[PDB]
Amino acid sequence: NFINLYTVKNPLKCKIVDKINLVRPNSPNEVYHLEINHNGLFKYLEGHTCGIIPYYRCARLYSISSSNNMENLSVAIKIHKYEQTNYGYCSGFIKNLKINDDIYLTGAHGYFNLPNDAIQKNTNFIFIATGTGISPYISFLKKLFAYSNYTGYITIYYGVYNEDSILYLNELEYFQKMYPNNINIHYVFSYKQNSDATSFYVQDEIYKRKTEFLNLFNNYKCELYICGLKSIRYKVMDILKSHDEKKKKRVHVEVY
Amino acid sequence: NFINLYTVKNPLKCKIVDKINLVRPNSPNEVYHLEINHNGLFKYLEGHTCGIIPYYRCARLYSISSSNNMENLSVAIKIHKYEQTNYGYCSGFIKNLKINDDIYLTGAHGYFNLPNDAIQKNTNFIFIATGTGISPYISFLKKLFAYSNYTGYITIYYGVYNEDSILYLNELEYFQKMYPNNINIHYVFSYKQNSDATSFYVQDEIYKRKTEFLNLFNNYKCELYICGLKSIRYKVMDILKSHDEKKKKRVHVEVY
Ligand SMILES: Cc1cc2nc3c(=O)[nH]c(=O)nc-3n(C[C@H](O)[C@H](O)[C@H](O)COP(=O)(O)OP(=O)(O)OC[C@H]3O[C@@H](n4cnc5c(N)ncnc54)[C@H](O)[C@@H]3O)c2cc1C
Ligand SMILES: Cc1cc2nc3c(=O)[nH]c(=O)nc-3n(C[C@H](O)[C@H](O)[C@H](O)COP(=O)(O)OP(=O)(O)OC[C@H]3O[C@@H](n4cnc5c(N)ncnc54)[C@H](O)[C@@H]3O)c2cc1C
Repeated sequence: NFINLYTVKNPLKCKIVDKINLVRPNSPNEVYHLEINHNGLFKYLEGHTCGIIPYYRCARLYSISSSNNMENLSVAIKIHKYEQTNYGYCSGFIKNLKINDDIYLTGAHGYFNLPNDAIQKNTNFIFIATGTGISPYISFLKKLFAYSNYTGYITIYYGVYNEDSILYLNELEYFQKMYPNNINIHYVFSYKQNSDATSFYVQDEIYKRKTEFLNLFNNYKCELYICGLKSIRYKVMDILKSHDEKKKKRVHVEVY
Repeated sequence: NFINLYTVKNPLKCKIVDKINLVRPNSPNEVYHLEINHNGLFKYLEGHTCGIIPYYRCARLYSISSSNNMENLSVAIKIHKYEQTNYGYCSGFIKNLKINDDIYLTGAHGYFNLPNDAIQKNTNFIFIATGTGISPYISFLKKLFAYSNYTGYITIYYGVYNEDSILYLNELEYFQKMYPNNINIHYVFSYKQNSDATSFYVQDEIYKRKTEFLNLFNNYKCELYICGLKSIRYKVMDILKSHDEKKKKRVHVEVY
């Protein structure tokens, strides 16, 4: 419906209003929050991605971390070094972007959305994420909490290098303090810059909490979301497989 | 030296002479060997990759599986489904390619090469690969064996879905039967289409053969190569880390 309204042949011209570092000084990562002005012209549901065309033409996708009723949209971008120091194609472009610079978007893209009944049915959720995979969850929280008549339970597993590497820490803390009876967040730190290692640490933590995890999934009929690390998918699916199924209708995946 | 002689602005126009399926019928993968005629104009060392521009403009890299003194060059391409059934960008283009069709190349790219002294010093090798990561090793074997005065020892660990998924099986069997005192090949089958799972099976096998593996690496001063799976790197490095170092000069990596 909003899908591929803007493409590489007709991209949506936008403006950068804000560019802020998302990590604290002890993080080895370099990550930027981008505040993008689209004049209310970019159309999306929470969970969608947008394509950025560097140097506007080969677009890269980024999960939108803002919600629908926010004027601007937002995005969280890790700076990739080094190209397989040196910079990745879109990373180098983002690195040198300044506020008020033009930026061209394609989209919306993807199907990593909430079920349409979410607020009415009070659906329960498990969100699993590593690194920038938190983005779509922040946008889910803003929508679900009407950021207020959603009374379901949400559990988040989030793996990162260390404390200072937690993206959107402010939003997460806000939501947990604000709705302590609806939100439980389990942080996992790896202290390994390698992503395959990080997904071991997250699998291990779900492992250690297998009892609550399976209680939530089987008994509370959770919708389970996995994002965005490639090496996180199988390792989590392996905990459900080795214990539990046509649903298999509540697993949602967006990895890269 | 041969690096980026051809780029996206000035690509090398070539012709497809052969396109053959590399896997046998019991393989779930779809993979094509491509025989490319470059009129001796494309310059490369063994271990290099070449960029293919689909629809000639966003290029993808493919390890060259032929050797220098072969008239044509060759490449092995897995068909990626489905885009994150549907097809990946370059995959769809390769899928519909016919013999004698024009194809445009950039390169050469990369640094996954043999040490220049290889044949003189009789350097020993460990090659680790999954799926299409065998490509550069096939080209190493052709060069090293002058495909004949190389008398070093080579050990290969190669993980794939099943027997019918072994790429370049003919070449591998040729080289092992031909030089039984120089080549040892350890096949690993996962029966899992997921790549993270496959890398577990390969780690497990190196595990089981830790004694020979570490004997070859430490005592025979092997040059160690890892290709090409992303999830294979850490898992193998973890076997060297947990047991052993400024060399750390013999580890070579090309993953994706
Ligand atoms: C659905 C989705 C959502 C995403 N959301 C986010 C997000 O919210 N935040 C975020 O930071 N990232 C996100 N990503 C990933 C994002 O697109 C990365 O920024 C991007 O993948 C890296 O692009 P780059 O230009 O920085 O690096 P690139 O230049 O693309 O290089 C990165 C890697 O791609 C491979 N590569 C490089 N060149 C080639 C080539 N020529 N051919 C084949 N392979 C090559 C190499 O492995 C290299 O290490 C998302 C990805 C997807 C699919
Ligand atoms: C050094 C090197 C050597 C390689 N050698 C080989 C080889 O010998 N044989 C071989 O088969 N492959 C090889 N590859 C990988 C090869 O480039 C793949 O064919 C390619 O990565 C997939 O391209 P595609 O167009 O088929 O799929 P794509 O359309 O690129 O999609 C593949 C994946 O990229 C991500 N993606 C898709 N769209 C976007 C987007 N807009 N933004 C960000 N991410 C996106 C998704 O995760 C998707 O699943 C090599 C890669 C490298 C880096």
